Amino acid sequence: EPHRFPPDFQWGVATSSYQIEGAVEADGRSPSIWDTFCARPGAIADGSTGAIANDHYHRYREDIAIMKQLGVNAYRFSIAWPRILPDGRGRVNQAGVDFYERLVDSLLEQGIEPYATLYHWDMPQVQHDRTPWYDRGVVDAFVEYTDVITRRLSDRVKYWMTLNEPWVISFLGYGAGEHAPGLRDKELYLRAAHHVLLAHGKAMPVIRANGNAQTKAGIVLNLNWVNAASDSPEDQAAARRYDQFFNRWFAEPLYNGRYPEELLEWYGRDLVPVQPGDFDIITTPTDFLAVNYYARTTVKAGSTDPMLQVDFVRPPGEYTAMDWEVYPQGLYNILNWLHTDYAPPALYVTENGAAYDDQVSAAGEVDDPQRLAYLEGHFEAAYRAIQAGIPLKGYFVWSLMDNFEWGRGFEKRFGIVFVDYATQQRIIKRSGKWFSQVTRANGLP
Amino acid sequence: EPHRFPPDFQWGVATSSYQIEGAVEADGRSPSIWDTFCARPGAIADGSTGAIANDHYHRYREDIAIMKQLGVNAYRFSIAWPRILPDGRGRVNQAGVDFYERLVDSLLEQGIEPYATLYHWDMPQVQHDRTPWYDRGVVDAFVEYTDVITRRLSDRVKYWMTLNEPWVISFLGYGAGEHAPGLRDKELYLRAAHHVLLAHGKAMPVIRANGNAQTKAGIVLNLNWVNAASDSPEDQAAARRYDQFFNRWFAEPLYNGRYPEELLEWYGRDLVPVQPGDFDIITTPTDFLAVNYYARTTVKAGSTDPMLQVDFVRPPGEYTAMDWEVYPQGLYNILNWLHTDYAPPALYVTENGAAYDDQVSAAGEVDDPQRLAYLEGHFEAAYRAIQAGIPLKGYFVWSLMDNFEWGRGFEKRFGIVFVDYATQQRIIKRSGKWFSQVTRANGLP
Ligand code: NI
Ligand code: NI
Ligand code: NI
Ligand code: NI
Repeated sequence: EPHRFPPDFQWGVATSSYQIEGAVEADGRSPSIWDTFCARPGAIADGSTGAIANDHYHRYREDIAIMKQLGVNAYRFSIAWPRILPDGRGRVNQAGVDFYERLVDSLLEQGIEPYATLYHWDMPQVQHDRTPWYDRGVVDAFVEYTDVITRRLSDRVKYWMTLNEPWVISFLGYGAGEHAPGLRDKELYLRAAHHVLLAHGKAMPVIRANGNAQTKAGIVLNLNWVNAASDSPEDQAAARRYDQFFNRWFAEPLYNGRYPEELLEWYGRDLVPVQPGDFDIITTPTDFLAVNYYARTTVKAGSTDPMLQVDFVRPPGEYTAMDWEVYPQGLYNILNWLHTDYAPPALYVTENGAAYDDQVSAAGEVDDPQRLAYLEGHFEAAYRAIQAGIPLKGYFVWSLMDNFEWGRGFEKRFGIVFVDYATQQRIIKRSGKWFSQVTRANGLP
Repeated sequence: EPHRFPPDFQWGVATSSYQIEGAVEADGRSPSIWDTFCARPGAIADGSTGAIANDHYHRYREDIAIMKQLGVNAYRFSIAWPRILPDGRGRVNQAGVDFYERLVDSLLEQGIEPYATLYHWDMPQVQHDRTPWYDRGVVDAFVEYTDVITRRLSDRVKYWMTLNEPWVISFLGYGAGEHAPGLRDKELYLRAAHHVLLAHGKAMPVIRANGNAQTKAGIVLNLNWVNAASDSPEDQAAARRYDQFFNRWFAEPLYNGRYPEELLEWYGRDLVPVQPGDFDIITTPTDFLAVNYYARTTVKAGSTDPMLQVDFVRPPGEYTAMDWEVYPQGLYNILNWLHTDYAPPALYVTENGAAYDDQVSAAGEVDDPQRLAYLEGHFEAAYRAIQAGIPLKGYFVWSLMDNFEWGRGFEKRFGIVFVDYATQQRIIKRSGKWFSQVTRANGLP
């Protein structure tokens, strides 16, 4: 049954720098906000840090060989600002730039297209000391960083992502206190959210300028399918607020030059530090929109989250180890919504995947049928989306291998490749072996 | 017959270092956590900082002369750890030590007894980067600082206070995000609360050892009178939780070696990082208990404060510009409770005062009848406490002069002396002139 994807479809896997690289003091790297945050009691559920991680800084070539086994034609990673500009600004760290040159050279040598994320949450601590995301001066700082690295890599890297998951950077970082730098303030989150958008917009012309005609760039948004727990007006309203908060807070500014009004009013409109011309910057044209999709979230009115006055409900269904509902149809729905409402020239699924408890068998294999079924359903939903004329150009599985899952530490494994953290051994999981077939087939089954 | 106080009663005024000193970069001083926190948008209501304050670092002699006008025989101030040990630990900054030597010498020369607070919220930023209050290593850091300064000043300073308002340092700093360092987490607040108590206990033997037979030391607790909004069980329980949170959380450990059990259970007892021997340390005997009293707080069951599940009610009555209820009877009730329940050998009111909108009249005077009436009622309540056999030894008005009121900035004026921040001119207010008679009469006119 030829459920084949388009002939140039990009099949990849995704990682982020602090999640896999380790080697946190190597070669002039300065501490990121995450290096500092992991020190805080209760911040990381298993008490771990990203100090070693997958040790990908040293093991990249081996990982690239794994990718060859996987059959991917694309690889999404992030570049660590602390390696490039350890003082946050000013002097370029040659050694740091050199790592990414070696990585990109190795990828292209193996026929793997590099998709580079500029910012995936690891701002140098020294830069955050000067300009936290709630401080407008952060925009120029991120742009300087973008300029340095893009000038060095634009000859080899064609696809760039500006910032990964604005909602996470702003809300979790500054609103819920769950991610670095670990603050919890509604105003700080809204300021951070606005400045992330501004940084994305100011960065785009820089990327295009340091590139060539082939250069493509966009932002990466986390989106999930949102449902109301019931038909009650309070629940419909709760769902609508959460949807505006999670899914529309960035998309509407990016495409329509406005924040969702009802949520804006509810917050207090003056808390967003919009200045004249900001929306013109924010709406700067992009080549694509990248989407990170994981789950359906079902909402009712309540007090669990005091800021939005909502509670979360779990419909009967299948759940991952992250307590996230498995809802493959949600991916189709999100792609369709973006395509009908904003009409981006191209879409990419830059992240999709699942965490389940994995064990290594006596045979030395990792049998993960739940994760495989998860991936299968979502790939199917993406295939349906393409058949419906949605311009989905690629799909990147989160993640290549198990890694530091932020506040959950190393306890939640998202990889299609298992990592034994005692020895750094990599074992391709059953889902990974299956994926090796999908990529070569292009794709299902 | 006159309501005369005891013949040796200490009448004073109080300040803190960051609130009055200014000169934040002078003579080797490093940034405190408050210098950093003032940079945060929304942190300070009027957008101000403590960079200049009352410029007391330069103007201390002038201020001391004002104290003489006021007739005080005692002065409560705090010492800045950032001046003494700018690197947080290690090298003593002799210029910093020198300011406090000159301050104390000048005070004793005028017959004013110094009452010195070791920690009034200004940890050096560099030290906080190593040991925040939630990190147990903070205890030895504070003890080192205590040791250095007590050796230099113990020959002239007899009365020492270890830490000012544990509840503020831990809850406002780490639990509500309102004070530096601006974090909002239940676990972090409880760890901080416990470590402040431990710092107090470890500090006491150091202060005693560096001193002589005259040396007296204690902690300073903020306490307010708490009332339930009604007789409903939900309201009583809410009031109980708040009382335990605000008034008993520190006092019960200090005197009985335990935290209030019901609130402890409510929080989750594992969050307090109690280790063996800690309570033996926390209960180390003190010479006195210092009390900071301002208001009556009325509580009902509610979801406004989600951590305690309480709401606040304003009974019909008189309110200051801080929106705090004026209830002088509360002061007597608090003193009586401490005296009956814990029997401290001595008590001091280390802070009591009020903020009202002040204006300078055309005649160049500040007529503040509401602040005057506030002070009169509370002084009367203190007089009643002494007649009841409570061993109240002194009363310090907050504050000598208008100053940086933390999160409210300079907009809230607590002084009995007005400060025109445009010129640094000091105008003794009417309440201050009135107080000048109380001290000299040693009781209420
Ligand atoms: Ni079919
Ligand atoms: Ni009488
Ligand atoms: Ni000077
Ligand atoms: Ni511990």
